[PDB]
Parts: sequence; C-alpha cells; structure tokens
Amino acid sequence: GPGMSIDDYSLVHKNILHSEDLLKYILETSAYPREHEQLKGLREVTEKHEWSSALVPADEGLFLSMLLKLMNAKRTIEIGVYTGYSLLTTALALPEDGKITAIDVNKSYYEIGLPFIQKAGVEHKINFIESEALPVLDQMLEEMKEEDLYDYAFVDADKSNYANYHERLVKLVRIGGAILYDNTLWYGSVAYPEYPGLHPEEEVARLSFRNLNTFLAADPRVEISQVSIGDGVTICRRLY
Amino acid sequence: GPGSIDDYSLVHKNILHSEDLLKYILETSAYPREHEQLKGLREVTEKHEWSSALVPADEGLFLSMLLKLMNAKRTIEIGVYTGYSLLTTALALPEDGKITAIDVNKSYYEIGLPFIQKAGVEHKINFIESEALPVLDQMLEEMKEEDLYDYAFVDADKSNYANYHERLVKLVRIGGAILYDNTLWYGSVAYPEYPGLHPEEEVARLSFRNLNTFLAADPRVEISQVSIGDGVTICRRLY
Ligand SMILES: Nc1ncnc2c1ncn2[C@@H]1O[C@H](CSCC[C@H](N)C(=O)O)[C@@H](O)[C@H]1O
Ligand SMILES: Nc1ncnc2c1ncn2[C@@H]1O[C@H](CSCC[C@H](N)C(=O)O)[C@@H](O)[C@H]1O
Ligand SMILES: [Mg+2]
Ligand SMILES: [Mg+2]
Repeated sequence: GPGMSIDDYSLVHKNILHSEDLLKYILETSAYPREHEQLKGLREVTEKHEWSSALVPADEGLFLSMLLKLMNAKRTIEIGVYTGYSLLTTALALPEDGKITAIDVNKSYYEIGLPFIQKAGVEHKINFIESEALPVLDQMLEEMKEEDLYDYAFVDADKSNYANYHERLVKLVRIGGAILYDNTLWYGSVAYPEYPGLHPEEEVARLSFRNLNTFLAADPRVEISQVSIGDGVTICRRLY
Repeated sequence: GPGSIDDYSLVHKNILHSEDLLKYILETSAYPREHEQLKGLREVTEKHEWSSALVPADEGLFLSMLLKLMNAKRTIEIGVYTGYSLLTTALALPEDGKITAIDVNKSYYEIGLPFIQKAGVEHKINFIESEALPVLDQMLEEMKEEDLYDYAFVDADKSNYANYHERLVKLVRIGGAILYDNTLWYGSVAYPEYPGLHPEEEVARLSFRNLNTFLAADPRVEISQVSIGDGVTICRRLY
C-alpha cells in the first residue's frame, strides 16, 4: 500500500545462459564494440536506475538492429519503451526516413534516454505516445489503411497482456512483417508448470508467457522462432 | 594423421542454464513447427556417430525466419552433414530459390536426401562434393555481380572459418548475410584456457576466440552474435 521495490522481485538476478562468464564474453567481445556511443551512454545511466533489470541487453539490441536491417524495415512500432534502449537501437538501424511509433505508460522513463536519442540525431524518427498500449493499438485499427501497415513491432510492455497485444498486432503489421515478443522465457521460469516463490506480478507474467508460447506455436496466422537471446525473444512473421 | 566422435569432451554441454529450459523451447516452440521431413531427418541423424554436429531444431527455425524476413532467393550452405540446415533453407526459399551446398562427404548427405526429396525441394539444391575452399575460390573467379548470394550458412571445418570469411565477404551481395555456426563452442570460448578438451576441440575453441574478435573488428560487416544453439554469428555485408 502506501510506503515506498525490486527485490520484492525474485527473478531480477537470473539469466537464461549457463554462466555469467559466457554472457559477459558475448557482451565484451561482440556487443559493446559494436554499440553506438549513445546506446552506451543510455545503458550506463539506466544501469543505475531502480528498474535496470527491465533493460534490453546489448547483445539482444544488436540482434534487433540486425533483423531490422536484413528485412529493410522502414515503419515500426515500439511498445514498452522504458529509458529507450530498444527504441534508440531501432531508430539508429532504420534508414533516414524511417518512422517509429513508440508507446509507454511512463514518459518519465523516456526522458532519461531522450538526451541520448537527441544527440544521436534520430529523435525526428520517433512519435512518442504516453499511454497504455492497448487503447492506442485499438485506435490504430480504426485509423490505419493497408498502405500504413507496420513492417516491425517490438513488444516489451505489460508482461501479463501480450496475448491481447498480439490480437491487434497481427492486424497492424504487414503480411511478411515481424512481431517480436520480449522476455518469452521469463528467466527460465516458464519451463515448469509450477515455480516457487515469485512476486505475484512475476507469477502472473510467468503464466501469461506459458500460455502465450503455447498459443503462438499453434497460431496459423504466423510462423515463429523462439530465440534464446536476452530473456527469450519470439519472432513472429505474419502469413496472411 | 597418426595420434573419432566419442573422443570429444564438450558434446553434451549446454549453453543454456539447464537441459529443462532447452527441452521446454524445443517441445513448446520448435517441434510443433518442424516440418515432417525435418523431423524424420533429425531422428535418423540423432542415431548417427556424428549426431553432435547436428544443427538443433530451435536454431533451424531461426535460420528459416531470417531467410524469409530478408526474402533470400539464392544461398550457399557450407557444411551439410545429413542436411538439416540445408532442408530448412530449401523449405524456406521460394519455389524458384536456389542453393549451392558444399560438403566433403556426400555419404552424409545421402542419409538426409530421402527426406529432402519427399519434401519436394531437392530441385533447389546443387550439391557439390568437395572441400569448400577450392569451390569458393573457383566461385570468386566466375562470380558475376548480379549472381551474388543473399545468404551463406557456414558450418564446416571449425578451424577454417576465418579463411571461409575472406571468400564469402566477396560472394554475398551488399546487404547479404553470412551466418557462422557454433561460434560459442559450447561456452568454452568464454575463457582463455579450458581444460579437458580433445586436441581438435581446443583448435576449434581457439579458432572461434580469434574469429569472434576478428569479426567484431571487421569494418566490412555488421555483426550480431546470438546465443542460440551453440552460438550463431550473423554478419551483414556493408561494402
Ligand atoms: N499497459 C502498458 N502500456 C504501455 N507501456 C507499459 C504498460 N505497462 C507497462 N509499460 C511499460 O513497459 C516498459 C517495460 S520495460 C521496456 C524495456 C525497453 N524495451 C528497453 O529497451 O529497455 C516500462 O517502461 C513500462 O512503463
Ligand atoms: N573442408 C571442408 N569442406 C567442406 N565440408 C567440410 C569440410 N570439413 C568438414 N566438412 C563438413 O562439414 C560438416 C560439419 S557438420 C554440419 C552440420 C549441418 N550444417 C546441419 O545442419 O546439421 C560435415 O558434414 C563435414 O563433412
Ligand atoms: Mg523486455
Ligand atoms: Mg554447427
């Protein structure tokens, strides 16, 4: 209730890889040398923030950048911005005329990263909307034409609500476009029907992801690839 | 020379934190999406002496997804074994897609060939039985700019990836992808020394540490090292 925290949360310090040494090797060898100076800055100030556990990591970021470039994405939607690491990643990867619709309930987080976005010279690509994501997506469904469908969506907002996001995004991303769901392995806790001692919010997210992973594997509208990078990323490609 | 598969130390090591997590991914997200003929090919390969070299099913779906997202049409596969990643590629490509597939050992390919045929995609594949570098070098002297590959999957002799790279950054189009398989070498690349390895395993481990450093510094490409399977490094040609 009234009072003032993130180790009432149980999964903060876990990782899906076998050792922290392997993760550090990947980051130091392959990610940090390829990370834009302004992503480095954004990440380092986020690492001191209360919710740094939620930050998209740098090896995952370079993978998002790679996918965006390989598929020649130009119009994207970013749901769950936090301090803007995945958003700046996207903005740097897109061509100069790329356009991003960015949605987050808490703009104060975004203002932490916004100076780095500005210095990188890519703020002009970003339309930031401070809102719960689902009302925005529902309004887009009434607004958008087939000419305006998105090439790519990155989904990283309310971890209990991805299935509802998916029902909108399979209509807002073009045929052949990509929807990426972040955190679909939820620190490994999805591997069991029951799991001990999580925060109620973490447990709701865990069950949501177990149900989402099963549903997406069964969903004829997409083909999928669940990738054990970061905390699990499920790539979906719209078939019809 | 004077001095086998069951001599390797690392074969059963996971890069994920538990076998249960890996099995979850495979049972939930990979096997339900694996083509019947890929399942059949995997099952016979699991029984083979060199099953440890098999590309796993979750990695397969990731390769397939990359191929479709980038609209690849012409590809090269280096290191075929029984054909799992080759069949993945051939199913992913359009009906008129084409693959150049190179392996020193066609007998391995013939294990998977019946499944490739039943999948109806053998016509996309030009299988060359040879060491890869002589083929790649002959391609360099014949390749026309308009025939450059969209995508290359590199999974052959581990100690030789750096030599393959020097050819492939010229054989794949600008904006095209070169994927190197096994770049985390079961996690053993994470340390300067790693006891208990077969001599060939240690050669590969050192080759990958050098390669990973080299690729991260190579201005001809952008890269992303992905902790899927045994590590896959995606390269994108810049010039
Ligand atoms: N219903 C909702 N709609 C939109 N954003 C939400 C939301 N519920 C939570 N969020 C936001 O989702 C974010 C999750 S963390 C996002 C991390 C970010 N992608 C990165 O690159 O690091 C938080 O910023 C939180 O404010
Ligand atoms: N110098 C060389 N040139 C071409 N192929 C080679 C080679 N050295 C080893 N190989 C081949 O590389 C393969 C490595 S295993 C490849 C696994 C396969 N990509 C899969 O999807 O499962 C073996 O079939 C081996 O015969
Ligand atoms: Mg996330
Ligand atoms: Mg391999």
